Amino acid sequence: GTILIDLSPDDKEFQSVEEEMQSTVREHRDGGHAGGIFNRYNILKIQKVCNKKLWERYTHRRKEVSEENHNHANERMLFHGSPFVNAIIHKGFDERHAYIGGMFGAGIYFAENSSKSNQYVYGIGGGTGCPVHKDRSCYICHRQLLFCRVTLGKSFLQFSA
Amino acid sequence: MAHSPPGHHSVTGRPSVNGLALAEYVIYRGEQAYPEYLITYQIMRPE
Ligand SMILES: O=c1cc(-c2ccc(Br)cc2)oc2ccccc12
Ligand SMILES: [Zn+2]
Repeated sequence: GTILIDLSPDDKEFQSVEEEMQSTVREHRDGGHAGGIFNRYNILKIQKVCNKKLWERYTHRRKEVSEENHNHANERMLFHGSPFVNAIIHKGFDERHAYIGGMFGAGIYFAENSSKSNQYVYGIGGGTGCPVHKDRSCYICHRQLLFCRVTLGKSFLQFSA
Repeated sequence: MAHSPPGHHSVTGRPSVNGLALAEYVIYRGEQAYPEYLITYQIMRPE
């Protein structure tokens, strides 16, 4: 049931999503090893992901969380980068999309920094980089990230390096 | 997939060394996220 609707670059929704992407780039401690060396992106396309069943699944859980947390879903917009991006948009997030070895246990990980999610686009550690050139810092190949609506509810705070 | 710590719905990883880093978050049920925008891009070589 998924359809993708292109946003025009003139559209203010395009512009605000692009600004969140660009403005949350930072330098990483691997010096670019996983995700490449860059200070900004060339944005080629932004598309709205529409799937009624997946949206209703999300809003249903959101309501449950909110009723467990004094009517506060604690909803954020966050980035996700994944080799499985094409299955996520058609079938939704599930346990197949979890970072089993992540530092907070087996769950599905999201970032405020777009450049952190960019490190997982070709796999954990950036995998072997782009399929065409095997280059984790490929400047040619087109990458995709998700900008996702995420219900955190009552979040457990873990201080960490 | 693991479970949220008892009484919580997610985990927040607060950056605690690198003062430039923003937070990262984990959810333990797929239904707590909706993939709203698909962004196609290239990273750009610094000049
Ligand atoms: O965007 C993310 C994707 C993933 C991710 C995606 C797929 C797989 Br397999 C493993 C990790 O991990 C992250 C870890 C911290 C912050 C963000 C991310
Ligand atoms: Zn390439």
